[PDB]
Amino acid sequence: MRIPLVGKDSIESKDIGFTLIHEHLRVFSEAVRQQWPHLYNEDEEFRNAVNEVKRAMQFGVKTIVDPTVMGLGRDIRFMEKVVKATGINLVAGTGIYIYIDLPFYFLNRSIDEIADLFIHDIKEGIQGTLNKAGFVKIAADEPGITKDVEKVIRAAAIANKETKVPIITHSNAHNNTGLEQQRILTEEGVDPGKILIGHLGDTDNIDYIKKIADKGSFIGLDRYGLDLFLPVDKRNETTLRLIKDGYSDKIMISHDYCCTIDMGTAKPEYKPKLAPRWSITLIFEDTIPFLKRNGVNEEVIATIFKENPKKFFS
Amino acid sequence: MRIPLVGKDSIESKDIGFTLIHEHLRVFSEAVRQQWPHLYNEDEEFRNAVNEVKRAMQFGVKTIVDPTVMGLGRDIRFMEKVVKATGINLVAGTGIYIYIDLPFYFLNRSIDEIADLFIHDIKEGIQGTLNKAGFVKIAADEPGITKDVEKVIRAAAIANKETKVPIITHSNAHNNTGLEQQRILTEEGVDPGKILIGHLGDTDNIDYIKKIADKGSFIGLDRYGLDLFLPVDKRNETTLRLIKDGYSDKIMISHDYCCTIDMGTAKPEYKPKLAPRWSITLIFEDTIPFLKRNGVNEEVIATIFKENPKKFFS
Ligand SMILES: [Co+2]
Ligand SMILES: [Co+2]
Ligand SMILES: [Fe+2]
Ligand SMILES: [Fe+2]
Repeated sequence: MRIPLVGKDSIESKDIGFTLIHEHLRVFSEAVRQQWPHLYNEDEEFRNAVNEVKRAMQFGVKTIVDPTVMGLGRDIRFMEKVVKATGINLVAGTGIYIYIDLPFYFLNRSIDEIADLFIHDIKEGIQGTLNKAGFVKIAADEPGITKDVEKVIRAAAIANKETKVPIITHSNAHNNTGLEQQRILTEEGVDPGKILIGHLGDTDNIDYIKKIADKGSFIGLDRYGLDLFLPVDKRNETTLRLIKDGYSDKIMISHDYCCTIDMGTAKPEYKPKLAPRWSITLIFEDTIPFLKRNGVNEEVIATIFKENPKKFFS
Repeated sequence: MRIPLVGKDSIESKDIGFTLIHEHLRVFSEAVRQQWPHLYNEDEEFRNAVNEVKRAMQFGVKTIVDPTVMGLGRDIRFMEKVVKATGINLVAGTGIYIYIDLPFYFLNRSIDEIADLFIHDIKEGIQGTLNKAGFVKIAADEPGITKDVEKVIRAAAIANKETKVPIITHSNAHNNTGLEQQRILTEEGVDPGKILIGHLGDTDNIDYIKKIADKGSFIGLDRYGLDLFLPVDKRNETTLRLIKDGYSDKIMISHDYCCTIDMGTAKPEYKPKLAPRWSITLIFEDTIPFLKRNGVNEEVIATIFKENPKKFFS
């Protein structure tokens, strides 16, 4: 059809339905898990992911896009288990997630070599399976656009032009990395409407967010629940403002929730402090009702969670 | 019963025999191999490692110390397959190999949690097996002693003090990282004679190397064949000079040979220029005969390849 799904036949974009554009079933450092498996519990990770997905589906979620890639512990076999146990539409991706340098493997390897890896996942399949990647994920954070971060961005552009799959990014909302990602990608021939600039919800700087949307890319208000980056009420005020200003056409919303994450920051005794209400269904429990209370109609909600994702994968 | 071996009973350190203190059976980036297995061929890797180790045993090598740790693709099960096919004494280690930052797993984690990881490998076993680590490996390079790099160094100190296993390091011969590693470790209470400061053979700056040995640590003239860091003839000159100046009892010699390495820098095309005669037996073909034809007696060669490793692990 058009959009590949983990453990299912691919579907036309018209069948995506209500979508969460940025959620993680599970995240871990590949090297750590590989060297110290005693630190992880496969059964527990599985129960948590299955339980989260089931609750999301009870609110009407039909598709989840999971941008777990190299550097975040992408595991296509774990994903297909969750799919088999829930019946969710799951879009997996390919890409590379780094802030500074690439793994030593890429020393003296061209940008084309890197792009070949993405294209392989898109055309052949992921990690020895026939499950194909439906988008490319790239990142940049506090260190900005370093040389290697820039190789990865250009590689994504190459993969997009060859395969037409969209691009999701991770960025730091406070240092201009999002704007730079969009610039570099679009200068390399990527259609701006095929890019989602991520974690823009981490800021309340409306002008910066409009600046990116105005250049034709989707804007990721995609960390709902992560108060440490920005409280739910601040995000809500920003989201409502953008909607009132007529930016529904570019807004995408999600939680960036990790049904499991191995970071030292994601410890249970830090949850009440940094992400008390953080879950894969927080937007149903708070954000969406807040928007409706403030005069946002059902057409707008549908545009954000249905039409936008559809255009993005079309 | 003192030095753990992979796939064998532990040995007394006095039984170690002729030893190669720094060689790799296989090296790769965990994240890359995990996300793109299509890039690797395990049969070739296994065949290459077995062939190299067998040729090494033909030259009288009894023991090989393999500092492949997190970040370099340590794989204890691959290692025991190689032992079963060769009968070599193989010492595995634990530790972390980074130049700049630690994997995100380590955000908000203490130096002690890191040490616990090393201590787990040494006392419990590696990757779910009963094969135990016989030393701790750490690294620092061009980027220098970063915060994360230092945290790892200090973790290694804790592990040494708890388990008594020696410490092997990777350093950059031109930026003082070696001397820094030695300083931080000794300050933390690590016996200098329990430290092998690695890759010092990459420079002909005899003064720098001597300073480190004078501080009481072993010096790694351990990259024989890697001409891109320093040609074999210049290495041999430094080695011979250090021996004549009476540093035999602090010198350790090796190849740092990777029977298989995944990085593009060390791939077939560049080998003829960067490392034309680089293998696990180069020192028997070139280095040792050079030393012996230049007034180095058999007692000195035994001190370097038998006595020094014995002390290091005592
Ligand atoms: Co992100
Ligand atoms: Co090294
Ligand atoms: Fe994410
Ligand atoms: Fe090495």
